[PDB]
Amino acid sequence: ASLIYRQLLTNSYSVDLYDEIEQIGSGKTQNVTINPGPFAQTRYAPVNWDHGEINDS
Amino acid sequence: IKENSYVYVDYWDDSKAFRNIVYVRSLAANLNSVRCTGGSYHFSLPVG
Repeated sequence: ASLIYRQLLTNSYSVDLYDEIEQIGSGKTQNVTINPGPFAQTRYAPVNWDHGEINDS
Repeated sequence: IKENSYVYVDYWDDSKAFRNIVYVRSLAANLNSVRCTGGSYHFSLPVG
């Protein structure tokens, strides 16, 4: 019964087929690789509030 | 219209630069000053 190990080693190539099968079976996702470089947050502006355009006559 | 008065001109365009004016941090510009002159008007008067 020693030939079990010999047979498994010799026939091990079929695991490539098994890998292809499980690859086809598995669902897939992916990445949108993130950007670095938010090193400078930006404020709005120097903003001053005032009454609008008065309509004089 | 006098020194007291202002005059407004609304303007717009379908170019990229103007279409991108939705949010603004600062908008500066310099213009050429121009002269506005007034023509003549006959007051249509049914006598005199």
